[PDB]
Amino acid sequence: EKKILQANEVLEHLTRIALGQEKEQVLMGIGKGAETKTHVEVSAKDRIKALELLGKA
Amino acid sequence: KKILQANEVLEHLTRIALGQEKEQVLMGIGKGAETKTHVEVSAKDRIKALELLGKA
Amino acid sequence: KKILQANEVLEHLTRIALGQEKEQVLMGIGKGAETKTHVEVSAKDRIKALELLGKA
Amino acid sequence: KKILQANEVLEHLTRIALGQEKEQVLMGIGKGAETKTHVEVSAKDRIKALELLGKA
Amino acid sequence: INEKKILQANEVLEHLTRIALGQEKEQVLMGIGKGAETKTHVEVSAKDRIKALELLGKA
Amino acid sequence: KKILQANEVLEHLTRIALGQEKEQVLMGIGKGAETKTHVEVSAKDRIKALELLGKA
Amino acid sequence: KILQANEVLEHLTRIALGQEKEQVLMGIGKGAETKTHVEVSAKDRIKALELLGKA
Amino acid sequence: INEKKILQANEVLEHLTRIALGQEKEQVLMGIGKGAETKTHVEVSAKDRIKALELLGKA
Amino acid sequence: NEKKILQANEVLEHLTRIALGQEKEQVLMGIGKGAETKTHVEVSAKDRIKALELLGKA
Amino acid sequence: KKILQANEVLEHLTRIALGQEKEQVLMGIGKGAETKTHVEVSAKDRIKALELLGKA
Repeated sequence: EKKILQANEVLEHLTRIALGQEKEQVLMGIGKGAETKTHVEVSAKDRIKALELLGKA
Repeated sequence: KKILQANEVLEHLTRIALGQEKEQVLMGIGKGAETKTHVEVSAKDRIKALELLGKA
Repeated sequence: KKILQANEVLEHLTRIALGQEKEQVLMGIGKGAETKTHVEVSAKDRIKALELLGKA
Repeated sequence: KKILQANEVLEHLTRIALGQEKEQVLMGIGKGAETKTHVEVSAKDRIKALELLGKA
Repeated sequence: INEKKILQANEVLEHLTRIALGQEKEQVLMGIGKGAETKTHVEVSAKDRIKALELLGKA
Repeated sequence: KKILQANEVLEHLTRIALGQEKEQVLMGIGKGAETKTHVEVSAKDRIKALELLGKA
Repeated sequence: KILQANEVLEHLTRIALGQEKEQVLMGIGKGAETKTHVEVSAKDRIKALELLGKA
Repeated sequence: INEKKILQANEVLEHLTRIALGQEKEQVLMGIGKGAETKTHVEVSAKDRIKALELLGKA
Repeated sequence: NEKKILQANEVLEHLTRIALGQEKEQVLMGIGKGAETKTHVEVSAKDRIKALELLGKA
Repeated sequence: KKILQANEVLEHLTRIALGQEKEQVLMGIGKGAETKTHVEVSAKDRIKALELLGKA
């Protein structure tokens, strides 16, 4: 569906990030230079940006 | 030729923000050799898309 | 569908500032292999939280 | 000598934003050796294009 | 209702002071060999201490 | 001698934007050894040239 | 408990004068590292000079 | 090589122009194998050319 | 420790030393197989230019 | 205990802009060993010097 997020919906997604509920996909080494995809928790720097945006709203 | 309109810009930003998009990056396959693969758009990029959608 | 209220933003920033949070990172385990682990949030990120708390 | 006009700039940013453009990068093929290859334009760059498109 | 902790203005300054006075550490990954790492704590860096000092100067 | 004037600036940015230019980069040839080679101008740099062309 | 303006300037001065150190990781071979102290960098000392000049 | 020369306005723009037109190079370190490096010259990068162009447009 | 505060004039004298190429900074230098030693190197151009920028504004 | 005069700032900036200055860097000589060497000041730094001279 063609969807445009409205203001409250932006804040709901930002809230999930801030609360530590989201992950992101990165490459992880598995030996000798080979890598696999994996998910990690979203980093503090990103959570803080989400909080900073929430606090401005 | 296509110029994306203001609403079209917000729709693409939304796809990104909602985690529906990928980007192509290089992944190690061993001994320095790499291959092209797709990964999810990173949180930092999603947060940028959210930030712009909040300014809409 | 939660939206963090003003107080709740500051409470979260406080947890970070006070050194109570961690972040998940990749740590080398030899010859290119890595494992996920948690490390304390960095001083740079804590100081940003402190700066935000000082403005509030 | 050509100068890209207003509408032309937006046409080019649109191709980028839509995921239709590539860039040439260096990819490993083993033991330090690299080859030139094309990859999709990254999400960060698409986001910049979408931002510029949204502000015109 | 349980009122969770929000750091107060004086307390932000007290934490920044600890940092600026060189009394704080952060956890980093340190190399131990062959691509392997271990966790250790290091003194907060001069760059971070200067950011703290700057914020203290303005407060 | 030559000072580029405003239109000449826009002509050069136009070449960059249209993907007609290259830059010289160091490419790996094995075991740390490198060679000077040329690759297309990157999307980030093309987008900067587009941004500048749109502001004119 | 809280550094006041003058103590801030004293601390920035120490840094600007090249009297301060910071802890960093130094290689000791084969990927291993040890913690050591190094003089605070020129970039940092210049930031401190900049803040001192605006005092 | 006069050590006390000061560039005039038009000489600044002449120098930026040489950069923009791809006439200049910079000295960088290039790998020659097993960690050994040599000094070499490369063309000025597109990023630096674009900054020179931007400056010329701001004149 | 022996406390001191730099005055406006001392700020400029120390920037001038940097800008004139008279100062050094400590860095780590490789000595082989990943091992490093401390060494002193001249202050970099980028840092001398920032000093010159500040001196120019004063 | 010199303080650079305004003209002396510009003279120094001019040396850099004209390609006459060098900076000291570390250069690999093999197996991880490095040596101090001098290289020309980079284009990015020459361009900054140019920008500052242009504002004078």
